[PDB]
Amino acid sequence: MLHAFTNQYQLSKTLRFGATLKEDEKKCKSHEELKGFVDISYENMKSSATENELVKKCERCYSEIVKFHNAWEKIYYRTDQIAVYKDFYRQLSRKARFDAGKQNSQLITLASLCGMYQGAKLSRYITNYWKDNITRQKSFLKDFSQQLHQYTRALEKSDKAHTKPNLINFNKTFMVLANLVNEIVIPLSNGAISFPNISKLEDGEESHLIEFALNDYSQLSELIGELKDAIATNGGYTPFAKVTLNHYTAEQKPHVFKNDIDAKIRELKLIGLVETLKGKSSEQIEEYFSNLDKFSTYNDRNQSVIVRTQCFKYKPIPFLVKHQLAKYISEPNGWDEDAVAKVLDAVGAIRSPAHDYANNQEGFDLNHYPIKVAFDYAWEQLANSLYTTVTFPQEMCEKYLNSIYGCEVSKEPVFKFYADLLYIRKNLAVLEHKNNLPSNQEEFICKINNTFENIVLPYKISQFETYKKDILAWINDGHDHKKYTDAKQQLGFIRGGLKGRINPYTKLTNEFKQISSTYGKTFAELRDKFKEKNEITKITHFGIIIEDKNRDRYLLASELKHEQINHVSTILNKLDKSSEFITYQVKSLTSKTLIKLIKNHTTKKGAISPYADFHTSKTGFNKNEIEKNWDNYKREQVLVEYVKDCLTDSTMAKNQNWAEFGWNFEKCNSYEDIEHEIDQKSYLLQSDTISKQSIASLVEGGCLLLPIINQDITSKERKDKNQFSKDWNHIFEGSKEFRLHPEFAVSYRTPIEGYPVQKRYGRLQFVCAFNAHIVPQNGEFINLKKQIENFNDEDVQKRNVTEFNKKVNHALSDKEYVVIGIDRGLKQLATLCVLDKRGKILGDFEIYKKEFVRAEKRSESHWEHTQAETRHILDLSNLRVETTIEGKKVLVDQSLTLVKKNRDTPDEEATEENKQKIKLKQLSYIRKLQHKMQTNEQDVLDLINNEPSDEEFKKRIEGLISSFGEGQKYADLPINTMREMISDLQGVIARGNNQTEKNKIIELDAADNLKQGIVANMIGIVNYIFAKYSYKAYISLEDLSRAYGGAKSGYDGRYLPSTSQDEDVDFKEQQNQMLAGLGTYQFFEMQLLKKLQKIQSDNTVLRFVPAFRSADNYRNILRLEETKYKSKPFGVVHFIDPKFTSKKCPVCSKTNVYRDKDDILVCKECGFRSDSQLKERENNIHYIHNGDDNGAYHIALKSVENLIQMK
RNA sequence: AUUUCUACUAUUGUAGAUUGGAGCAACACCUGAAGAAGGCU
RNA sequence: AGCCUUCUUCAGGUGUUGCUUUAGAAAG
DNA sequence: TTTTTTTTTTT
DNA sequence: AAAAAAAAAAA
Ligand SMILES: [Mg+2]
Ligand SMILES: [Mg+2]
Ligand SMILES: [Zn+2]
Repeated sequence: MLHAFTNQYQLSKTLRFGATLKEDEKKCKSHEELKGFVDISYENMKSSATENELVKKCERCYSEIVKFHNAWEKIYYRTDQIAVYKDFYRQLSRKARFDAGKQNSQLITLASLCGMYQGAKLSRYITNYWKDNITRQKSFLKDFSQQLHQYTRALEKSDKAHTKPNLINFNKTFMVLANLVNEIVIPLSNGAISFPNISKLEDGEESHLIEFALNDYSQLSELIGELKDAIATNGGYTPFAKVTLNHYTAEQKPHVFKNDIDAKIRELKLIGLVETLKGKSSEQIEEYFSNLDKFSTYNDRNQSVIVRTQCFKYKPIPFLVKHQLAKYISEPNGWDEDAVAKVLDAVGAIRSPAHDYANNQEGFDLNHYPIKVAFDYAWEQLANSLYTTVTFPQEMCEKYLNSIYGCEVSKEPVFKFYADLLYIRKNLAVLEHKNNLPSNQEEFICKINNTFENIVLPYKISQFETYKKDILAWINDGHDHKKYTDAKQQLGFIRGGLKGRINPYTKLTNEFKQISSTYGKTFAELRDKFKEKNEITKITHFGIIIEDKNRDRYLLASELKHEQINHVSTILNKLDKSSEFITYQVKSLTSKTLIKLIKNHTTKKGAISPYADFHTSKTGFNKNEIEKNWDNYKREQVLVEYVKDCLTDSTMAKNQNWAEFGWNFEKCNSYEDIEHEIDQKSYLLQSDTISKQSIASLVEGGCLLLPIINQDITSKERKDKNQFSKDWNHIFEGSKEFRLHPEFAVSYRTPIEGYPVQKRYGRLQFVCAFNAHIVPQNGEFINLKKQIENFNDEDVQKRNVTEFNKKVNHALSDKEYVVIGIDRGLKQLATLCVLDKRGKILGDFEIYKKEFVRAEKRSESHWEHTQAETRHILDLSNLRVETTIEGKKVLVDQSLTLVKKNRDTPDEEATEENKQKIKLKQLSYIRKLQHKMQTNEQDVLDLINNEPSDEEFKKRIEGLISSFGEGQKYADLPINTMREMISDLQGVIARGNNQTEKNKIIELDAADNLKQGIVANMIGIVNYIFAKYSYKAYISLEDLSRAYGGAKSGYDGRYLPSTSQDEDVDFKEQQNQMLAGLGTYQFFEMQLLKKLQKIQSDNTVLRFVPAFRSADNYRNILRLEETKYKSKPFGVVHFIDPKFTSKKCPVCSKTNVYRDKDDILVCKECGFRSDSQLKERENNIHYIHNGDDNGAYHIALKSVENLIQMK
């Protein structure tokens, strides 16, 4: 029943909030009762916030780091000179894996640590820890120095720009090196490592340690931090802090990913490759790769993806993961690290058949090279040889191409046409050589003429003849250079897409998409989980949430820096139960913590376990069967009862009061049941109180007080209107259903120059990115990791979709549901028709409009809504859901109200239309102009020569830019925007032709934000209509996956193939490319399906489509069968075949119809016309007004008719 | 005016949408280079 | 010797379509 | 039952 | 109507 529509999946959600107070006069003041401390903390945070320059900076930082490393390497073992603070000693005892003991001094000299722990002196653990850090940072110094010297010699010679390393690996190698160096430098500069025994005079023999004890390490710290902040700033946001609200997580160690690393290495079959390839030299590994059968190894799915990759295209292993990986796999296997590094450097060594034939023609073989490499060489050199003598192995190339295609390639009309076009291009290039004209141009003119008159086309190209006439007219008579250049460019576009199109080669390239994607995926995951080893400090701050009497909420976070004192303790000791400010913490527990408590207990003779409080006296603990046999020992009942006893009756359970979580392990007969109970129940929002004097003492001690701000929690009247603010106020009810994750990150965005302080981009914006979790409390819920496991397997995903829509169809079978069909297009971006379950068209939708009403008291100005129309089948293009001032949710047509030409002009009239597809049309025109600025810059600059009028400027654009493809041609061209762009380009070129300034103009504007925002309006409409029918509905969509024919690109005139010609061609993306990147079909699908899986009803999440992550999780699903029409059920959403939805009569169901010039549907076999809307018909067929209405009606009707038979 | 996006208003704002961080793969063009082939003077 | 076109490769930038990983306490 | 054409759109 | 042609479904 209705419980089939509740959510059983755990969901993560990021709720970003502002952390900077806007101080305008048109912004309501908030956070007033701690405003002085907020200002103090903001001044404190503002102080410590921010390829040739980057690498000069990297060289200086590298030299300073090497100097520090060489000096520190001779001093770390000097226990008679080094001392540590007490809190730094406690953190060291955690990090170096020894027991701190009891210390009665505030400054603990390492000479005083003569006590023996587990067979070694206490200071020997510290010295061994520093030696291990020195070794690790020495390795990463070598690794970073290699890349730095490579990229330096690349920049210092102009001839070596092809030798630059990958920038991502350069940045990440420096980040690891910076972490390892900072591990020593930050305590040294903080004073946590000091040299107290130095005041005595030993300058004649101890000058090195005296010099090192004073170096002002804050300078090296600042340089490292500056480079770190430069690297970490992506998208305008720089990471600032990582704050935790659970203080048991503040001293977190890096997570160990050894099982995932081993599994990924096992998937790569990397160990077998190193075994077969070690002992070989570099030329011997090259010979091994040369002797492979490329085609059979490429199609053998049981090979390494590394080997399968190297036999289509050369792809080296990335630098950082290769150096981490060789060191990881060498020492366990008994191998030398240099030998395995030599093996990994030789994988993907790029080799050129043209170069190899140039140097030595004997022993040459095209079978030595990858398929794409040898194909490119053979194809290009065979195409040239049809008209001239070319130094290349002709018979070998012919055999190679014939073996791929199964026919004689040099006789194929496609290859012959390619060779003809290439010969024409060559002779034109001879005639165009302005530096050196030929002395006898008639030879090349006659060559071009004879080549054009002898071309046999392999297929029909309608515009080839006019290109031929333009080129021939310019070379013979010289009429018009513009049409000649356009024809030459279009023949270049024709020639470019001609290569490989004689289906086997397309199949191989489509396979390489998946193969190289798997290769990159696995190496990126391995790189990410190797970097975690050196992520020593993960939590930077410990914080609490503070609330005052006005419900303004703050974050008070203390930095966990190495000092004399404990910071977690200095906050926790200032909380009372009788003070004036409310405080919140997260008290929680996970199975992730439980496994770390279980597996890391030590039961040896001399050791003192950090986890001895968790472990009781029951018999279930066996260290050998926990370390070596965990997956088999965890299914024993003795371990289950031991873990239950540890969770119920241990010292940790009684000190931390785990009885407050309300666990019940009586029905838990497994370890996984215990995990599920802990994950479902272990959350509390712990409320204490703090005083203003305590906050005052903490803020001058270095704590940061940040306000938590969004638009409607800091407004005058503070009703929650966004879903984020409703979620935010739902967290502080303390329920387990909706949780606050204890860990979150703080970032900042520096202001953009040219923006006022009144707008957010002229302001230093701090952002707190809180994470919320939806954990279902009603039964067996499904966690995030299980979801990731299911999304990676397509068969499990198919089974899950099948069972989900089985429950869905059972729930709705006997109810009076409706079917909502949505058509998609360009004239109407979406059209919506609701059908009764017997097929009757439903709908008397009230369509509203807005007027802004100025009030006498100016703060009381508001919008008023009046009903404008009544519509049955809805064009969703210009509609949006609005809440009126009375609180009623209505449908408003945004196009019925005019907007103002200039913003913030209250006394001006509104005169401009507000159609939403015109926005997409204008952005497409802007992107087309930018593309032509990149490729045809002089043709773009010629549009504004003699200061043309708007009409002449329009007709000059039409010879350069193609039309949008819907409506009248060039109907809404953004003339004033485009002319300003061309003027700015002309200004930049006149000021010295700087490339960065040009890139700020000619690079394509992103289309995703605009069409996401436009789609979101229609998604809100569909959610409103779905809620209107009490969620008893099915949604019917077209399966727009197949392209029936070709298209032309929106950027060039370039041909786009069909799905029959290239199996990976999608109709939605072909339509996207035709519109120069402004198609909204897939955005509509993805946003609708993401809306339908997390629908809110005021406290509860309702799920209507199955769980999915990627686009291949709702695509690639089973089809419903034994039905009238083909359909793919995805929950309540059905994807029907789009065939004969627009070309069908609503009355007689015949397909001999046509759409009139006004998009009126006319039937040629029964006289039906959509213009006769006053003649009432059965099933409200007279509601259909267009061909889009007809398409939406038939989209709904196919799903209606197969839902009748299906249930 | 915004956590942010889209459309607005000038209402100490309004309406809808909103899961963030780091990346990987293919394609398009631009910029900096290299190798090869053929051609011109 | 100077230069041109063509093909391929390397690095980056910007777009377009996709796909992963990460997001609660680690002693042999 | 075979076969061709069907989602998009304009001049 | 067209338009470098596959699987679904009209005749
Ligand atoms: Mg449609
Ligand atoms: Mg349509
Ligand atoms: Zn009819």
